[PDB]
Amino acid sequence: YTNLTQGAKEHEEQMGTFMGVYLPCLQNIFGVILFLRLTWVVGTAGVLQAFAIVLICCCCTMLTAISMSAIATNGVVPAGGSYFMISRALGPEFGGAVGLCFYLGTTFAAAMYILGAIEIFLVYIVPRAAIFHSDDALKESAAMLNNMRVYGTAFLVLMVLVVFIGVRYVNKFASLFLACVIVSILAIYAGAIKSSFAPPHFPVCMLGNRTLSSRHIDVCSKTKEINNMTVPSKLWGFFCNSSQFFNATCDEYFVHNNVTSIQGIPGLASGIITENLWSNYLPKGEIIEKPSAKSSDVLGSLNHEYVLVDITTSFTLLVGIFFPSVTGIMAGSNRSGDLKDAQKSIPIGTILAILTTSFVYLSNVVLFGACIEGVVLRDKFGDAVKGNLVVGTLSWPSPWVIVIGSFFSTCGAGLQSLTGAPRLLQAIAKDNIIPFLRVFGHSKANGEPTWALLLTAAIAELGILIASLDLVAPILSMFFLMCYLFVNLACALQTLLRTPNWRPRFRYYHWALSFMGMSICLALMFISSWYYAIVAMVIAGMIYKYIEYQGAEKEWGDGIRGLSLSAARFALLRLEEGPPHTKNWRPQLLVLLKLDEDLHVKHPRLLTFASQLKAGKGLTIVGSVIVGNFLENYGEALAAEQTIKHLMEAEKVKGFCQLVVAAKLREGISHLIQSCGLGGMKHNTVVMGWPNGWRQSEDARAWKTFIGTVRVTTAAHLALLVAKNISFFPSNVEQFSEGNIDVWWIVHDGGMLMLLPFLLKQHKVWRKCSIRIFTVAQLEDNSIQMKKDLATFLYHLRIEAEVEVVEMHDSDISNVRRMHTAVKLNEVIVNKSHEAKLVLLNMPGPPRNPEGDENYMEFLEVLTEGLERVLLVRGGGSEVITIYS
Amino acid sequence: YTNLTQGAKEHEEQMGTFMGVYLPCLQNIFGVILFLRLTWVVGTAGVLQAFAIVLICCCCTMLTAISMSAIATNGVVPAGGSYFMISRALGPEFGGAVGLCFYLGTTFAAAMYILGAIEIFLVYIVPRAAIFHSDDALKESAAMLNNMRVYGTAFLVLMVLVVFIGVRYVNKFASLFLACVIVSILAIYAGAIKSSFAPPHFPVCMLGNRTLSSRHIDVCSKTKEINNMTVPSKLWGFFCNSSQFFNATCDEYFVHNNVTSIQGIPGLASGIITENLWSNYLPKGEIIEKPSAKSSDVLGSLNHEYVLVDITTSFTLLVGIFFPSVTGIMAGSNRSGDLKDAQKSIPIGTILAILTTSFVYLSNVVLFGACIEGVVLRDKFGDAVKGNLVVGTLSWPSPWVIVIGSFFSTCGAGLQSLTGAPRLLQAIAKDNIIPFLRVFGHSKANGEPTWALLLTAAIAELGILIASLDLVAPILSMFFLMCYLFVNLACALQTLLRTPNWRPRFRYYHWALSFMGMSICLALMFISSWYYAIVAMVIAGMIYKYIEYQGAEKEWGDGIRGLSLSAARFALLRLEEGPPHTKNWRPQLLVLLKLDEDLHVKHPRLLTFASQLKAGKGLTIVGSVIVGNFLENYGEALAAEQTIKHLMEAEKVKGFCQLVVAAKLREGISHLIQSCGLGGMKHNTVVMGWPNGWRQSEDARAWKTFIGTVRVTTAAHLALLVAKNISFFPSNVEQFSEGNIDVWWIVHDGGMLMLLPFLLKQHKVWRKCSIRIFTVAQLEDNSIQMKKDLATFLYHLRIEAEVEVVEMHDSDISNVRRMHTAVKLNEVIVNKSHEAKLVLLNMPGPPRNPEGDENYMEFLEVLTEGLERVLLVRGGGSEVITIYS
Ligand SMILES: *[C@@H]1O[C@H](CO)[C@@H](O[C@@H]2O[C@H](CO)[C@@H](O)[C@H](O)[C@H]2NC(C)=O)[C@H](O)[C@H]1NC(C)=O
Ligand SMILES: *[C@@H]1O[C@H](CO)[C@@H](O[C@@H]2O[C@H](CO)[C@@H](O)[C@H](O)[C@H]2NC(C)=O)[C@H](O)[C@H]1NC(C)=O
Ligand SMILES: *[C@@H]1O[C@H](CO)[C@@H](O[C@@H]2O[C@H](CO)[C@@H](O)[C@H](O)[C@H]2NC(C)=O)[C@H](O)[C@H]1NC(C)=O
Ligand SMILES: *[C@@H]1O[C@H](CO)[C@@H](O[C@@H]2O[C@H](CO)[C@@H](O)[C@H](O)[C@H]2NC(C)=O)[C@H](O)[C@H]1NC(C)=O
Ligand SMILES: CCCC[C@]1(C2CCCC2)Cc2cc(OCC(=O)O)c(Cl)c(Cl)c2C1=O
Ligand SMILES: CCCC[C@]1(C2CCCC2)Cc2cc(OCC(=O)O)c(Cl)c(Cl)c2C1=O
Ligand SMILES: *[C@@H]1O[C@H](CO)[C@@H](O)[C@H](O)[C@H]1NC(C)=O
Ligand SMILES: *[C@@H]1O[C@H](CO)[C@@H](O)[C@H](O)[C@H]1NC(C)=O
Ligand SMILES: *[C@@H]1O[C@H](CO)[C@@H](O)[C@H](O)[C@H]1NC(C)=O
Ligand SMILES: *[C@@H]1O[C@H](CO)[C@@H](O)[C@H](O)[C@H]1NC(C)=O
Ligand SMILES: [Cl-]
Ligand SMILES: [Cl-]
Ligand SMILES: [Cl-]
Ligand SMILES: [Cl-]
Ligand SMILES: [K+]
Ligand SMILES: [K+]
Repeated sequence: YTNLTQGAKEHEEQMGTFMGVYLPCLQNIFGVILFLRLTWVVGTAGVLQAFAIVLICCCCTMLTAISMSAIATNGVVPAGGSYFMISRALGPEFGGAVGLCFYLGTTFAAAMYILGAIEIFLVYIVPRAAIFHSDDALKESAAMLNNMRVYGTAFLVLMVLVVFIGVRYVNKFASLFLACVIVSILAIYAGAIKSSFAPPHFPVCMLGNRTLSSRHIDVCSKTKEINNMTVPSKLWGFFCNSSQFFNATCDEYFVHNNVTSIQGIPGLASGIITENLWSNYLPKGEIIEKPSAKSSDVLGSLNHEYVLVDITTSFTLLVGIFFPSVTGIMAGSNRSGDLKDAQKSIPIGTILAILTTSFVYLSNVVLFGACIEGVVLRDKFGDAVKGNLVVGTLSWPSPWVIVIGSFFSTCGAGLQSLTGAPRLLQAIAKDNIIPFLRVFGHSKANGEPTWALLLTAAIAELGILIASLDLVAPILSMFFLMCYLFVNLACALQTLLRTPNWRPRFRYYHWALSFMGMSICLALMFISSWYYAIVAMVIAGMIYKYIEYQGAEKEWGDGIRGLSLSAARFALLRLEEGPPHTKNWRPQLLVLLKLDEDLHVKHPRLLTFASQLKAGKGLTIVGSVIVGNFLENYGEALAAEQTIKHLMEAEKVKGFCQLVVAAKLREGISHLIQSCGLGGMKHNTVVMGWPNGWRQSEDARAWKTFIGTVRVTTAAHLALLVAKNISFFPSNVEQFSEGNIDVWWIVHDGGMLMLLPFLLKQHKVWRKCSIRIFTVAQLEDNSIQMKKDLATFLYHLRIEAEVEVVEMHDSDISNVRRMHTAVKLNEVIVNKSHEAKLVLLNMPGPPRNPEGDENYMEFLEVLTEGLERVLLVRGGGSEVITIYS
Repeated sequence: YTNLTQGAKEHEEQMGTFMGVYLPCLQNIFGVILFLRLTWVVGTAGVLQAFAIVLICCCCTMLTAISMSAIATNGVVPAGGSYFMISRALGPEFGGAVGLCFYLGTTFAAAMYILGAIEIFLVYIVPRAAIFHSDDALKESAAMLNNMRVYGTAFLVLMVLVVFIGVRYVNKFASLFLACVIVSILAIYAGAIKSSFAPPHFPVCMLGNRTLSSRHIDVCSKTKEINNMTVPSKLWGFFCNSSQFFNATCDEYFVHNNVTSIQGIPGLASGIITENLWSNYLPKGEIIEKPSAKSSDVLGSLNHEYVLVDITTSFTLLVGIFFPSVTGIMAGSNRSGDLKDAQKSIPIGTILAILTTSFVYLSNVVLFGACIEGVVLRDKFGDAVKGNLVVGTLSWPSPWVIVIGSFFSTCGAGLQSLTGAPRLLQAIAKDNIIPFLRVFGHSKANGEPTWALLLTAAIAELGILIASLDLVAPILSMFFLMCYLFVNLACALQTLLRTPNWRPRFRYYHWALSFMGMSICLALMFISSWYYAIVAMVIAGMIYKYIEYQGAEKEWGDGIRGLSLSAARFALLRLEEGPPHTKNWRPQLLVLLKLDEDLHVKHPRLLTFASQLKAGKGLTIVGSVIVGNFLENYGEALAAEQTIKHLMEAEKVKGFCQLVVAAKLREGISHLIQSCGLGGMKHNTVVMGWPNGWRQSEDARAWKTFIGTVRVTTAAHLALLVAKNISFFPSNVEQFSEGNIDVWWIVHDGGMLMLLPFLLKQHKVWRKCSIRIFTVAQLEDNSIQMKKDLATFLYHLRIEAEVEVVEMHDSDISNVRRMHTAVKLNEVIVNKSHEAKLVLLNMPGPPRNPEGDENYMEFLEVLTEGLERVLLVRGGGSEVITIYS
């Protein structure tokens, strides 16, 4: 049946939902707190707050189980247990630091089960085998703690021995460890229902209003008839001198107040639940008393026969003591390779097991408060009911059914933790994620860890030397809550950031359920201590960074450099989806720099102007071509790249250089335009300079390369920016004191001609200029309506530019008519935009047949004649600008 | 002299270190806690713990000043105050959420200064102008708090009026606000030194061991001689009935215990400091008593004439009350545009001002405990010294010097906060980083915020309605500590991550000083409340994300997509430094895929084998060439990219596709080899397939393109991997059950031929194979020594491969001799490495002159004849492999 874990030895190498997931999860959730501490949790805090403590802890594990269901429906559910399932779904660095704190929680749970078994042994079975039976004095805790230290060490030593020499017999005894749990739960239900008509007889002796210990007491009368003569009782001797001394010198409060006997279990049909609703938080050392019991109001001495409060108690202390009961939800995955359909079995079996154990916990809170007297619930170790378990007194056939049933339930839960946690630590020693843990993978002939079992014994001996189960249980509650924190955090983080292999195929999963489970784990950690919560999450964060540094060191070769290569890769893969065209166009530049012979930059002011356009943000790529043969020019291309990078730092350009050696200049330019960047991170716009001296020099190749670049750019659906007289453009230390920036918008590309002066004006050079926008009007439309349609187009974006509509005349808006509509258009622009520091206007497209490339180059010379600084702007076709920054 | 801030109106538009930085910083650090609360902080906690409270708070601001010095030595120190200096050095998202919490700390400081002035008014000047002079009853705090609410509202309303109508007169009164501080400090020093030989006379009336209030008491005798007849005193009437009633019915403790009078200031030359060393933490309501004073031991009633403890006190409550005294260190930067050398003045003036104020605070802790009686220090409001300030009683000329001097010191500090914080909120309304704060930039004719001043009045009225200065002072201590947190955090984070424009030009700056200042700010926040510390750092974190989302929305066009483009840009710029060649070689692939006509992939098993080599990690780029003209083939290149991306997902390749249209196939291949990636994130290795059918088909272009790619690859200093018979390579669902991987290492590229089977073996397909390594031995060396030199070369890296040295014979290690040393070498390989599932061997280089390209292609055909799956490996020249993962 195998409620034990797999771990390694089966990751390198039949069951359904019920016997493969549901019953192994149920066995590991049920345990010692239900039988040894839960009546005391209803005794303190009342029924109403103990119902809230159980409900808060159960909602935390249920949300964590939904995140665990999303992990089991991601990949193919590997055959190694829960550690291999979490590590392959959340990657490394979340497999580690979940596996390490689940390991520490299992190692400290094994100490809590061994201490829980020594308590059922030393109380309730043989209160005679105590080594330190000390003097009858004020130290009743110092001799009890040294009794648990000696017996709990010897119990742990014999239990490491069973894990070593025979673990196959721990496997096949799983069916009777589960049967001891189930018949103990069914005995509590049977004996609570029977108390509606036949309650058991367990009397409690009360002296006035105070609860007396029922040990060392034969009769609760203080009178003690024997045979028609009244010798006073043994209870008389504890509050006076010797038992023949009816004469005098009695204790106060005792001379007053009569001695009565109440029922410890009134049953389900009485109204004792109305007395058990509210809380009884008391400091350590106060007498346990009950309301509706009569008491004078005197003040006597403090006897040794009273039942006192064990420790000081609060709401947050009771949360950390109940919480190890709801853990054990990773048990549904530790038989992963032996399931038929593990993708379907693990969510169904785990979630149903949470609903079963939470019903048993929530219905026991109501049944303890409705059947048991409150002064019996409010003392552990059962001094008021003469040394019985309080939950044992409620069960029908005998209290010995629960005492023997919970002794073997706790002996098997400790044996389960002491095989599981070495098998987990050995599986983290492999995958080589933490290299100094290498020695703890030292498997024997058939799995069987050797040095990992020795380390779990020494850490669990820390939690044996720390005795008192009420102190160990908050320590392992912190480790399990920190384990459930990182699972809930990593599940919601990978679906919000679209981690490449994360796609949970499980309905009723949402990221807001994992975030909600992450918030409850944090709240339960900080109400416990908060300064062990700050330290543990700092230590777990440095473990996250240590595994991430080691993973980057063997993925990229270097640790520190590999952390930037991994961050760049994840961000670039996130962009590879398919809506890349933002409805807010921003120019991402590809700057084309020509090189002359001796390999110097011809026009370095293109880099200055590109730095004023981007202002240190966005993407900028500088592209260049060396004409020649690459097999002979690789050393000349490496030194030419250091020249451009030295020049980019001088002109305050923060970007990338891409240089190529090509046999033709036109071929290397066209390949830079279509292949710069790495997918998503690519250019929007090509920037180049005007070919100055194209007409008068020589052979038609300098100005025909220019037309070929305009054609390649618009075929690629990219934007183009051509700067004319780039040697007259200002440097970075010039700063015009006044001036204009004139935009001549002509029926096309309006969104790009208005964004570009607004972007350029927030640089220091162009800061004090004013934007003027001009349109041309032809007779076959109205001029006034077109103006305020443009004023409203600017006023909602607070660009602050002034608008003029230029009324044109007999004109056209052949070839001699194109050189007549460019002469007329030039004299309108120069009449208004001479002395204007920058002019922006549309450039028209090249002709269809490359026959008219010299008529096109003469068109652009005549149109831009007489202007000092011109930027010709051409849109790519799809540039939607909605928000002007 | 101008101790006021600049803010905006001077960022869009003479002083040295002493008058420009040092004196404005000194004025804003000194204030109300020194004169109104510091004697009570030495009264409680003793001298020794109050010396530690002052030292802890002063070390926090000194480390923050060193981080502030690194900010002032980064850029050019802009002319707008401290907000513009922090925003340009730490970027946005740290300028905001520092400016917002510095704004809230200044707004709540203005309420603390107004409440501090009403206390010096209502006590100590006129205890007659109280509106709610209530009944002489148990409510002495409820009527005092409503007196501060009415006067503090009217004081705030008149003080917003002065900021509005005339602020130039607040500027020019700065020299006399500073003079009131300095002569009050010099009066405390003069009167403490004089008490060594001439102490002042301030008596304290004690009834036994208890401190009596000296108000309403004329004589401290209880006897009251007048003229030879003894009418009992007024002190007799407070502990009895009427003042003529020497008869009977006196109060207990009073009938006993005599009435004595002690000196409130014994002076510096006495030994009163030995009584003031230790702490006096008491709950609210207990009588202030002194040791070494005689008292019977009775138990009387609690009178109204005793001096009681004001509130319950602890160490952490006293840290939050002292801490607003050490703030004000941003004052040294608020005159940034008016300095000659602000880069040198701001570190020198700020750090020296911390040393001056911390000396005054640390030497006042010692002088208060050495000159003042402890029961006078332990009560605020001066009931034991008949209504004087306790620090006023120590000053020489009069107590009225400190009472008037600290009244104007606190009236000017409140006026300074109520002009500074509106000028800060108006400067955050500009830069447009938080768009819903747009209305608070509403400057008047000369700066002068209008709606920002109205918002500072309403938030400071929250801290007036919360009266009791001891409650407001922890609230603004949280905002200033959270301001100093993010400055210390952002300073250490940008120098550890190498933010592009962060280079602090200031010696005695280290990142570990900013991290140390970050740790002290966190500790002082969490010992205060911890649940207002968790909430405030969550709110400040969402403000960081809101500004980062808005900055990415206007830098890239889209908010969510722009966050990945910014993360990729910062990581890629971090790699652009200059040691790119890691001494641990890892293959980063550039996969060359040939396309046939109809634009299908010819050899799709290259993608399968590349996915088995990388196993989902690292960088992989798929490169391809369409032969043709790009102006007609841009639509055929867009559909061919969707075919390859659909195929990459089918073969489990996580990487990038780069496709280019070129006029020649050889030209587009050479440009893909030298220009794929974006700088740092680029390929190490070229992977291509063998040209199957090169001999028998047709014209020599299919196998001459292959030799040209081998030449371009080694000229680029890249590694090469050629796969032969790639159609016989296994798919991703094949998984060999047993087999070998044979490595034939021949005097070259040994580190690459041993890393590649080790990387391939951790994929599921090649998992169950065993690695065999073969070397060849020639006669002119020894064979046994070469074997264990190779065994040791593997055993330290636990590769687990077996080694054989193959003894060769008469051989060579022309052209007919190269085709004879390849026939002999082939028959050794096929004799051992047939039936071997993969063979790896070196390929030799192409010949110098492209004349022997067919002799080279025939050499590689003869050498690899008879083997099913071959990988030919050639190193680039610089591949150092030290750690084998
Ligand atoms: C308290 O009362 C008992 C009962 O009378 C006393 O016991 C008697 O003691 C006297 C002398 O000590 C004997 O002569 C009697 O025989 C005793 N009574 C019985 C019934 O045996 C006892 O001594 C008294 N104690 C005190 C301190 O007075
Ligand atoms: C319990 O103590 C009370 C007194 O403290 C005893 O009560 C008196 O008993 C008589 C008759 O039994 C009543 O009439 C009185 O009213 C009772 N007194 C009070 C104050 O109620 C009573 O005897 C003691 N109990 C026993 C069993 O003896
Ligand atoms: C307490 O003592 C004083 C002093 O003797 C009492 O005052 C006297 O009162 C009587 C009558 O009340 C007068 O005749 C005397 O003349 C008073 N003495 C003086 C000196 O005038 C006072 O009455 C006493 N009080 C009590 C309550 O006894
Ligand atoms: C203070 O109270 C004490 C007693 O509580 C008074 O002291 C007695 O005075 C005489 C002489 O003055 C001494 O011999 C005694 O030793 C004192 N008693 C004690 C207990 O010390 C004393 O008179 C009171 N003070 C004044 C000023 O009257
Ligand atoms: C604030 C982070 C402190 C820890 C640190 C590593 C992480 C493993 C041990 C220390 C330091 C560091 C340096 C980096 O690069 C610095 C450059 O470029 O020189 C990068 Cl990218 C990163 Cl993520 C990191 C880190 O997280
Ligand atoms: C863990 C909390 C995350 C909050 C979130 C923003 C932040 C303000 C609004 C939500 C969400 C988010 C989504 C991303 O991309 C997701 C894709 O690609 O679909 C990226 Cl890159 C980033 Cl940094 C982020 C964020 O920080
Ligand atoms: C008490 O003792 C016996 C009963 O065991 C009885 O015979 C005897 O008479 C009783 N004593 C008195 C005084 O009634
Ligand atoms: C009980 O009686 C004995 C008789 O010797 C006496 O010494 C003792 O003090 C008594 N007990 C009390 C508490 O007085
Ligand atoms: C007290 O009063 C005067 C002093 O003012 C003095 O003459 C008179 O004698 C004194 N009384 C006694 C009893 O000494
Ligand atoms: C004081 O004397 C008056 C005389 O009438 C008396 O009523 C009052 O109770 C006395 N004071 C005390 C506290 O007894
Ligand atoms: Cl349990
Ligand atoms: Cl668990
Ligand atoms: Cl101060
Ligand atoms: Cl400050
Ligand atoms: K459990
Ligand atoms: K201050």
